[PDB]
Amino acid sequence: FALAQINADDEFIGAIDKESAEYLDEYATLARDISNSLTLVKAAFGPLER
Amino acid sequence: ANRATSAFLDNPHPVGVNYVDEGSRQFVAVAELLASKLIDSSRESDESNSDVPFVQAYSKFADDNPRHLRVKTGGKMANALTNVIRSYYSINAPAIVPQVEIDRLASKATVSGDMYNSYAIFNSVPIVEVLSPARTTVSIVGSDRADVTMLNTGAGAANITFNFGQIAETVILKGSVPFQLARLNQPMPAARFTYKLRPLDGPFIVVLPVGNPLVISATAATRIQVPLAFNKALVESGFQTAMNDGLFDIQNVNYYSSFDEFIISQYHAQDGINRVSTCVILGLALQAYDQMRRALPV
Amino acid sequence: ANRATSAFLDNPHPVGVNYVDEGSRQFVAVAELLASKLIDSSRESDESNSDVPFVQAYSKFADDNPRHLRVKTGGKMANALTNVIRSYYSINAPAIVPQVEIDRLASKATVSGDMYNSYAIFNSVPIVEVLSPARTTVSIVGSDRADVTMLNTGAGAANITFNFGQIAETVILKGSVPFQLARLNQPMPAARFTYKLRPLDGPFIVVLPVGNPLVISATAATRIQVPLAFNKALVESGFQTAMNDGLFDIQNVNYYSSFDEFIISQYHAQDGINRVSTCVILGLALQAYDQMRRALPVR
Amino acid sequence: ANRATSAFLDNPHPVGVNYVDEGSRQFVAVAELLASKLIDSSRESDESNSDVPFVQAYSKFADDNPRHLRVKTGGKMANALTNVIRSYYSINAPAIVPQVEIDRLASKATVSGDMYNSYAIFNSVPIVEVLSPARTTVSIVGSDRADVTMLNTGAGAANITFNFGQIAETVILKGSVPFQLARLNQPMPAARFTYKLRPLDGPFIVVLPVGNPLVISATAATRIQVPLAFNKALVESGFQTAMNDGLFDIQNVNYYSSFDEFIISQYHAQDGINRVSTCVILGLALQAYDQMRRALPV
Amino acid sequence: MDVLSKGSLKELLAHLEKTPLEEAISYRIGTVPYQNVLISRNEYYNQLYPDTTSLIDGVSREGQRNVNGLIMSIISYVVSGSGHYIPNIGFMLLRRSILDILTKHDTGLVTNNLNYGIIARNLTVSKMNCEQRKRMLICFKLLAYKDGNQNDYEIYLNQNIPLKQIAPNFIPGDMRTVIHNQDQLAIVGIPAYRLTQSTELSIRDDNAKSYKLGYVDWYNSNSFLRERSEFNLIRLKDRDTKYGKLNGW
Amino acid sequence: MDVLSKGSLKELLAHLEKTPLEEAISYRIGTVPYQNVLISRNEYYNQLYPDTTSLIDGVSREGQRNVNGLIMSIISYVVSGSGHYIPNIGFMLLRRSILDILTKHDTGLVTNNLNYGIIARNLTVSKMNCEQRKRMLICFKLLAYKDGNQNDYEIYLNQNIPLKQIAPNFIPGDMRTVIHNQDQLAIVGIPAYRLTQSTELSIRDDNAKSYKLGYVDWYNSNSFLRERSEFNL
Repeated sequence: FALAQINADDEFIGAIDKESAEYLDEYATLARDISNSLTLVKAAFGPLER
Repeated sequence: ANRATSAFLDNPHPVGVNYVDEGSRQFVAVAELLASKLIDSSRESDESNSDVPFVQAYSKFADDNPRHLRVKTGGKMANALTNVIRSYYSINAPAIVPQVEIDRLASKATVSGDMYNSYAIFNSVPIVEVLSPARTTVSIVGSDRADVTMLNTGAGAANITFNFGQIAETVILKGSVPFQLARLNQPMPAARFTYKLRPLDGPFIVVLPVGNPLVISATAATRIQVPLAFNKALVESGFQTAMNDGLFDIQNVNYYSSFDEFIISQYHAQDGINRVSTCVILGLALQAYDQMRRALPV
Repeated sequence: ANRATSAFLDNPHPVGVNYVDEGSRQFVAVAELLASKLIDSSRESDESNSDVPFVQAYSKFADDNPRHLRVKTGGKMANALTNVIRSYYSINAPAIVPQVEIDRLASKATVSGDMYNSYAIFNSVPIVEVLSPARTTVSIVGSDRADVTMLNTGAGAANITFNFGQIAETVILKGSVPFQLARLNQPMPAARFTYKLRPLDGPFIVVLPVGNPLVISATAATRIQVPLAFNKALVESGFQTAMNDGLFDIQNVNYYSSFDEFIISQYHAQDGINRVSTCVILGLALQAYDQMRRALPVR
Repeated sequence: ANRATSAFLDNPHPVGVNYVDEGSRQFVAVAELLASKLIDSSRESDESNSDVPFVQAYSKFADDNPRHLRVKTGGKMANALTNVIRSYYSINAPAIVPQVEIDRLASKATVSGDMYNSYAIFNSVPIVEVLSPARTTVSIVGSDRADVTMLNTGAGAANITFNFGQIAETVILKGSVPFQLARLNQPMPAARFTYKLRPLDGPFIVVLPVGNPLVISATAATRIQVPLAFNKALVESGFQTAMNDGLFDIQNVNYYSSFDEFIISQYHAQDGINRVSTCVILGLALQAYDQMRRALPV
Repeated sequence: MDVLSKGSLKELLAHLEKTPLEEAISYRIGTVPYQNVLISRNEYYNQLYPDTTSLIDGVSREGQRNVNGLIMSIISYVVSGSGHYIPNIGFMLLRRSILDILTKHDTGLVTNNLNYGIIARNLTVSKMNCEQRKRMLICFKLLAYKDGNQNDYEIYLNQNIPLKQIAPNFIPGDMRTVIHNQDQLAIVGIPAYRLTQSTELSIRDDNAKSYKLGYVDWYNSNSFLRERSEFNLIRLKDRDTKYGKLNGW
Repeated sequence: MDVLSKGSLKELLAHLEKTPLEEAISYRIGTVPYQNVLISRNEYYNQLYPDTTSLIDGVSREGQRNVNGLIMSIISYVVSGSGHYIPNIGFMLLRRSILDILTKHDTGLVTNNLNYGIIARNLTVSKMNCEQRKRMLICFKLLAYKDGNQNDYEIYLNQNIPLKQIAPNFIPGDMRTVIHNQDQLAIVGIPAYRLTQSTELSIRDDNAKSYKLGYVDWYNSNSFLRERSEFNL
């Protein structure tokens, strides 16, 4: 009944959405941290016992 | 007219049709991956003078910590790996391992059970038939290197027909003395020591002069698609281990000296392309069996 | 008397009786529509220097994202289309595609399974039989254009009976020299170069004078109901592709040089009205096959 | 003995060795793409009652605006496309187009220039040799459909050898009357109308009974890798147009009825796989020539 | 698909009670069962791939009009998901449930002459997997209990050593045995491994993977019934109950 | 790579002035030309690809010890980028510039007996592109005007009509002709971005493609590596 109008004209510069593109690129940085952190913990601690 | 054939190409028994789907293929891949770490854990144990690398590798493989009381057997993975090996060899062997157990074991490590990533070269020499006229003796012996001894006691030279099949890619023939070989309906060249042939070209005729016997040594190369993890040295060792451990003792089955002979014999059987895929998966399973049993003898 | 018949009309092998329902007809139409998108996307990828349009269309066709080091073959959709094509050709070919797979693939795109919206013209010339007297020789060569060579060695003129069947609509006869042709029990007309004939009119008699041989060239046109998406050029290209790949290599089947020959041969056999329906679906399937392989080639 | 060979297979002339690099391949692809837009824009101009769509297409193709008092020739792109077509046909052609001109014309649009993205089926039937014994006459007529007429005058049945080359993929044989055909050293089957053959499977023997002549109709299909934009209907039209315009009129060359015969004949020449790549680029250029000249007649 | 998803004896017998015989019978012509054929597998090989068609494939085949074909169509539906072409059976028989045919004398079908060894051989028991053999053995036990052939069923198990080890343990007249049974009979399900949209070589394996991939789509489809989220919307008659008993058990 | 980069007649003549004859002669033993061979092109075909070897390929080939061999080695360097194996020419001759050999009598070389038709056939002029042919005609004109054979060069051009259309418009010994020349002679230049790292079927096309792709890397790094060895000489 009350359906708000959503306009994203200011968000797009032509066909490029700057905010979405920059947000997605940060996952590549997170991938580097995950792999480096896992390797560093494995070498420092080795096999674990309980 | 006498007919001579290779001994290992005679009557290939039907292979099993179970455990060849995507789920079971990843189970064999996981077993190969985890058995490799089991062997590599022994080397790591020596460096640190501790058994904790081996405990970690055994626990992942067997879902249980090793105990000093009992002999290490490998647990459920070892039992599943042994049974699927039996099923691959013969159709008569039962398929006793449930799918749910294969499902659970295949989830231990991340792998793709794709058996067509790479290729391997198999060196068994297929001689389907050697046709010789009367008053001549032909003896075929050997699989990796086939020695064909031919003697004619007749008055004149005899023609011997060689049939190498249609599967092998390259066959090299080396004679004790220079001889003449040519395809059907082709002129015969000067005597030469070494011939390179393609079995698809057709039957080959060899002139056998009267006198001293002529012996031809044959070597063959065949390419069969195999997974990237295939290692022929480990597969061959696993084949001998399985035969000695009584994993192939089933009724109405044939026995072979090597996995090289086993895979080529099924290839040359009728509708043989069906058997090649199953035999390749068996080879990867034997590769895992060789590493697992060397780390945990029973 | 001596009897001569066209080579391509002899012994039409039975066509398959599977995958002819509405659900399977929808699957073939869906495959043809999706294959056309696949070939157009590959053109767009070339013009845009980007693989996005092709990956976009391959995902819809094969339900899988293309990955490097794995050969692109068309996914499960290619497996179903190739095996269904074999079943249409011969009744000896197995039916190995489950009904669950056909229903799933038929739902990918919205399209009608109608195979009788439009029509097409086929140019194979049906010469069912040519009956000649003792002292004459008759030879028939060709399918699209049939040349009948007749030589008379007897003392007098001979009569040759021509039977063009009942299916073809019009037959145009052109002779190397003027000749006389008339229907049964009809006075012969003056010698003419060309004759326009209705095959339903009946057997036709040709007077063959003593002397140099007379060669009659025959062209025929027939109307068969086909879907609107039918394209004769694409169907013929797919037929040769299916032959080269060996999908038509089945036991106790007959081989034809063109799809025009195949559809006409099945039409003239008994229960040909039922056979021609299956052949139309095969033609649309071959059109999808032709577009699929040209987009995804193998050396 | 007598030997019969197809007319179009005799003496293929050498083809050009220029404008076959990556930069020149893109130019031919650019010309085809821009020529197609010329045809479409003319249709749009006629429907919309405005010359604006045609002016844009001509300006892109010819680098100049159309003029009412100047003949529409296509500009420098048309001259370059005409000259490369002459060079492809024969090695004796001038090949005078500069590399700077070719490179600048390939920048008008972005295209890969790959000539192996797809395939095309060629229907020309290659009968390399028909070997017939004495008292038999054999005649070969036609290229797209080859009719072989054989008469046996001698006392008994004669054997006739057919050679279809090693390039064609499949060959269908149809006879006026049922006949027997078999490979070398194979038993003859019962007579039947239609035979499907693989040309690589050696020469074929045909039994010719004494009496009425036997006529065999041959159809063949060969697959040659072509770019995705290849269209056989447009290539055929361009080939006929180029001959009438005199683009193929060079000394010491052979003339063919169609581009189908041209490409197959060059394939069957000694080291013919070198020429087949150049012939495909020529076919694409003829496809651009047909569309451009139909839109801008001269 | 729905029959292949059942993973417990209770669910399998419950499904058979509500499923009529017409679901087992297929009305597509199919092809003759035992033939050596060449199929196309372009993902792996350029040449045609030899195989032999069988009755336990997922595609309908032509079936014999005798009672043997009807039982063989029921088992193939349970183990493969599709039945065979046996037309003109009749309204009276087709409206009965699959369990009624296998277990009840009031149907009017006589099956006491059936030979379990011949039926197993015609169904290619050697090609069956562990779950498929367990499902077929369930059908054999229900038939044996209907005909009073319990002794014959036990002797047939004694002859076949692998079948005895995997034989399900339940008395076909007591519901307490069905509830206790913990055998896993699922053929399709949610896969723990990596399942890809790739073809398989054999007809049986390729057709099985189609059901496996179809079940995943069915699981996320709107037709699937989610007990955790929509238990109240289910009708009371067909709602899941702990004290669920088959009639007469 | 430097010689193939020149795109004007005055650049090409300037380069030949500073380049010794040593750079036009290879010390690699190579292979005999005019040989029908089968090469591997696996990007396109599974089978071996027929081709014929030639002197104007980018690879060094065995050369003859006569004057004809030395002139052919010079031209091959200009049109293909590599010379030929002619051993023990002489220290004094190898120090002279390429232009000195072609246009000066102080070198001690006699080239009056050269047949321009034979040299063109030995260099496979039928397989040469327009830029390569123009470079070859420049070397012929320089040799002709040194020997007083201006008429022979013109008569040779009359016989070969296609070569006459692309003949360079410069008269040796006249500076005005070189200044106003507008010829384009660049076999290798900064590539258009459309160029890809893909193989070509022919031996000549692949070797020319290799020079084109490696020009950008050579342009950036040649100066420092040359200077690292040139200093303290």
